[PDB]
Amino acid sequence: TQVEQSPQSLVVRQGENSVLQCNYSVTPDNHLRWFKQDTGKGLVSLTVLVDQKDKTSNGRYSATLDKDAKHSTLHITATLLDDTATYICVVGDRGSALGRLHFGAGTQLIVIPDIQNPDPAVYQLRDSKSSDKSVCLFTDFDSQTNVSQSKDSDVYITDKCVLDMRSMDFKSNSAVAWSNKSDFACANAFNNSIIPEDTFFP
Amino acid sequence: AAVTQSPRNKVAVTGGKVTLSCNQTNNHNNMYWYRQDTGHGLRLIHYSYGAGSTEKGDIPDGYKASRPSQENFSLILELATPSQTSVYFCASGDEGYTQYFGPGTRLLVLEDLKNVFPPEVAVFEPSEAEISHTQKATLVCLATGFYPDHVELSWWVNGKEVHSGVCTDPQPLKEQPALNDSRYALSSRLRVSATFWQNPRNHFRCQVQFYGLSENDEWTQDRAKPVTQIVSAEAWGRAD
Amino acid sequence: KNYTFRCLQMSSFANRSWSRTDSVVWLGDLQTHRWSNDSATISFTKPWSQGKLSNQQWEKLQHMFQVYRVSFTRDIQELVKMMSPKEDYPIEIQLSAGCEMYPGNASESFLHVAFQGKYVVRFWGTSWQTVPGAPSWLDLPIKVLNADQGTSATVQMLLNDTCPLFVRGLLEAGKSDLEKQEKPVAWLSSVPVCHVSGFYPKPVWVMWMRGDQEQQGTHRGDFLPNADETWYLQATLLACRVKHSSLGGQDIILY
Amino acid sequence: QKTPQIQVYSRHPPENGKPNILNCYVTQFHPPHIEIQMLKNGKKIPKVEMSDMSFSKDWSFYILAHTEFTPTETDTYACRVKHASMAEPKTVYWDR
Ligand SMILES: CCCCCCCCCCCCCCCCCCCCCCCCCC(=O)N[C@@H](CO[C@H]1O[C@H](COC(=O)CCc2ccccc2)[C@H](O)[C@H](O)[C@H]1O)[C@H](O)CCCCCCCCCCCCCCC
Ligand SMILES: *[C@@H]1O[C@H](CO)[C@@H](O[C@@H]2O[C@H](CO)[C@@H](O)[C@H](O)[C@H]2NC(C)=O)[C@H](O)[C@H]1NC(C)=O
Ligand SMILES: *[C@@H]1O[C@H](CO)[C@@H](O)[C@H](O)[C@H]1NC(C)=O
Ligand SMILES: *[C@@H]1O[C@H](CO)[C@@H](O)[C@H](O)[C@H]1NC(C)=O
Repeated sequence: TQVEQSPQSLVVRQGENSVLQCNYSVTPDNHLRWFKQDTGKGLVSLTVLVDQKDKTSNGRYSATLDKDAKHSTLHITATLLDDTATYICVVGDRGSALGRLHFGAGTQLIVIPDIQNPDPAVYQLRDSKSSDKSVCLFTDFDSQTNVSQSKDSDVYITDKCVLDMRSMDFKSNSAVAWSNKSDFACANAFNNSIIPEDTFFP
Repeated sequence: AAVTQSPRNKVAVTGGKVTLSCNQTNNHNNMYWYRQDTGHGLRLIHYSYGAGSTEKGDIPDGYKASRPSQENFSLILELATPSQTSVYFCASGDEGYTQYFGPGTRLLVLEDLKNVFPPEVAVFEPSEAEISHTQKATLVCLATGFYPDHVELSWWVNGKEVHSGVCTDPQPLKEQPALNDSRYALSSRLRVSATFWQNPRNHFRCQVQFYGLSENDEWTQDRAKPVTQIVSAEAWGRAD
Repeated sequence: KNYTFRCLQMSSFANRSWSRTDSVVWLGDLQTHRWSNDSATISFTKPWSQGKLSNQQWEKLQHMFQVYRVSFTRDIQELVKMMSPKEDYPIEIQLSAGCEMYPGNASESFLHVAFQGKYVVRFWGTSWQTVPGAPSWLDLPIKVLNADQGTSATVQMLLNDTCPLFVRGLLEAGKSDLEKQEKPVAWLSSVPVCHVSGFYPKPVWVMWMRGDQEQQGTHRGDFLPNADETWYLQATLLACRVKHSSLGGQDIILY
Repeated sequence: QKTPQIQVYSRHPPENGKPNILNCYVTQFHPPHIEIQMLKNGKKIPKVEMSDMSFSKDWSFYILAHTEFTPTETDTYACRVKHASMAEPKTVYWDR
């Protein structure tokens, strides 16, 4: 391919900076655009670089372009959970609609969220309809906690998912477990995982 | 300058005819069709410089384009093959170098539709233990037994969609991972303040938009046709 | 006295796949360069064709023309797609670019484009424009070409700055070949004609005289080129007098 | 579209038995694709040189063909041209 991106993927912690590279062999190189693509969603333009030696800024994003080196850098200053996306580099070979866009395959960025005040606990939630059905919710655990899949096929355990209560600037991690078997209870739900020593079981 | 695509997800069968539509009201002369695959950047299939015109892109084979008007540009897959399983993007532009992209269309081409199933949806109420311990209330939603993974889960509070305090699994689970054409299960959580959940006037709803069979798709099975539908479960707040 | 520098580009588009572009460069009536479709590089046809440019300055400029040749070709092909079915192949595009050098530091630059042998477009000031008589469908191609700010800035720089700079140096380096004198040789013949061949420069006087009185009848033909960069002329209708700068007062009288 | 004009002339004054150069100047044609052959006795001369194709201020194409030749009282010299503007090729004979 004429457009190469590096790294292929990276994992950073909230507040850390991310530096993304793009190198191309596209001739001529009229402009270079950086796109942000959230999983499942579409392409959002972050910036366009047009001059021989160019520099742009858009809030926490900043970029450079050196047409002689046929290279561009994207900087994300103090990364946030919301920066978890694919960053795509595109080189346009004309300054008009007569041009073709040459797309890089992307860089996947994962941002690890800051969990201010952990409170690991496992709660039992009952169905609003039946009553004879429930789920186990492992929540308010720190980022150093890994949730592992169940050793039992009839037991379902989801992965880590972080929600943001934006109004209260509060973030929380959680995994859900369920089963239709009698031998299943919340005290034993996440047994196959390494959960904290403080984990509250009510 | 906006671009719209229809449908959002599509499940088709091998040898079937698929039409992916794109609409723009920007009075843009030029429109473009791309496909996105993992390990690849977007690749041009076909484009159009105006109504009546269609031009072959880099990877045209298996596709036909139609520009019946300035607004609409269609991608026609006359004989769908599983290699055409991809995410399809449409863009438009004027005489300038900017192409305005559409939201996408995930297409899945299957050998047959005999294993398509809508989800079952259940809402699980917050625990009183969580309420007293954290002064917060997490609702959990569970969409089970659906196939394929063409679903959009959303939370609605008093008839308005919410995003704050929401987290949906980035990937679904396989209910029967031994079986090759396994059904999926997806979970989601909505966390509110205890006093918000305490209000019996607050109506919480978990909605799952399923993409399955259309009116035009054939169905010869004893069970109900697994058509594109909304499946949902509700819960009301409580002082308890 | 005044020398016109012109880069003449000839681009043929037979169909969607086939195309060739060939260029020739002239300083007055002397060919300075040739750039065949077959050649990756511009060829010099005079020892002084690089003018006063450095090997590095010549290379940077050549690299620009190489990118331009490939890009122009695809742009014309994309413009034919855009205009279909109104305009189709075969298509001929001729481009004439350069500058005129006047006394002092005076210069006038031009970039004229002909479509199917008819002058339709020019680059004027900061943008492309159509000229009187051009068909109106060319307004969409001109709009698209003018959207390309990068090509416009480059063209403005080449016409306003590069062409005058290069030609001043070229005029210096090529002074001896441009100011060269070549004596015309004349012979008479008539079938039921004054042939004058081998003169340089082009300005010549050929006349049919009845003693001291000139003849109004005499028809001076077109200036026909010789392959050794000299000229040929005919005068039809008694003596043939020819006056050329190389003769220095000693006119040729052929009875 | 545009029909060609052919002009056949000698570089030096002709003299039977003396070697000279015959010129064939093809002008005013469009499209620029053309095929030019110079003949001796109706047979194509092999060492024919072609100048680069160019065009005048009026946008019309031109090209000079030339070959060395030693004229005689019996030898016939011509310039045949094939262009799409003509159904049949145009042959112009050299006349001193
Ligand atoms: C005028 C004469 C000058 C005197 C020099 C004497 C030397 C003698 C040697 C002569 C041999 C050559 C003879 C060939 C004849 C040439 C005729 C003159 C034409 C000069 C045009 C030069 C344009 C240069 C820009 C270029 O290549 N641009 C091309 C690429 O552009 C891209 O890449 C660029 C990328 O461009 C850059 O990076 C340029 C940087 C750069 C680098 C070095 C130097 C300067 C600038 C930039 O990033 C752009 O933004 C980007 O889009 C662009 O595609 C060219 C399009 C031009 C089309 C004009 C034709 C008009 C058509 C009208 C007819 C319509 C018919 C309709 C059909 C249905
Ligand atoms: C190149 O020369 C042209 C003149 O031929 C300049 O064109 C003028 O540009 C200004 C604005 O920059 C306009 O107000 C005038 O109307 C233009 N003149 C014409 C005749 O259109 C041009 O700016 C020069 N460009 C460079 C880069 O030197
Ligand atoms: C395109 O034109 C060339 C030259 O005129 C010709 O030889 C070739 O066969 C043509 N190609 C097609 C696809 O007609
Ligand atoms: C003209 O040159 C280009 C690049 O060198 C080439 O691809 C093309 O085939 C050439 N055209 C002809 C007719 O040879």
